[PDB]
Amino acid sequence: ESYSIYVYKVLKQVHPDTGISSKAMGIMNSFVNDIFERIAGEASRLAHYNKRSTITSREIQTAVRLLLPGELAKHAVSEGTKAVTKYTSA
Amino acid sequence: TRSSRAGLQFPVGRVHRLLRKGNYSERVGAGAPVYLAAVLEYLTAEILELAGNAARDNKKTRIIPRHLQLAIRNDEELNKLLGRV
Amino acid sequence: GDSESEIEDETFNPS
Ligand SMILES: [Cl-]
Repeated sequence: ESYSIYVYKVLKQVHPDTGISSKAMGIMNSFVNDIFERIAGEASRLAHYNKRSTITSREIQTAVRLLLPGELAKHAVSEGTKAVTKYTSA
Repeated sequence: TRSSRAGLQFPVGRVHRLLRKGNYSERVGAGAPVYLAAVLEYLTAEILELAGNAARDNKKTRIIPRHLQLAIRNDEELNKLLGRV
Repeated sequence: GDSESEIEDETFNPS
């Protein structure tokens, strides 16, 4: 239904002793959904610009580099590429 | 499980389902939801890190909305990313 | 003075 439990699991890694209120968890869910929609929409247009019928990790990466500022873009690219490399190793 | 193979906590299967259901393209490559789930997880961590720091500076034991607001506004990059949400 | 905050906005409980 939402990302709350996964947000909580990430919270337990970054700040194990810190809780989160129900209202703040609602805001976090709003941020994740908004970022999801922004990247997927941009990857959709890029695949259209490239005359490709499929959204691949190439379009996700390009959307990420163009939508996020500065250091966030660099680290998000590092994290996405690491996940894909682990995933395809398996 | 897809998320475990990618080393992620975020649900790759659901991100895949949401990419397919949203009529973003005709097809979705297997790597696309992995990459995207990884980016969402990282962005979540960065927000919680700074909101968590604000709660601790506030001598508080949990993150509340005011801590998220503080974290976004006082971080140039998160403010650029989310300041319009 | 934190169960007062809990009344206003309850803590997210994963279980
Ligand atoms: Cl792919």
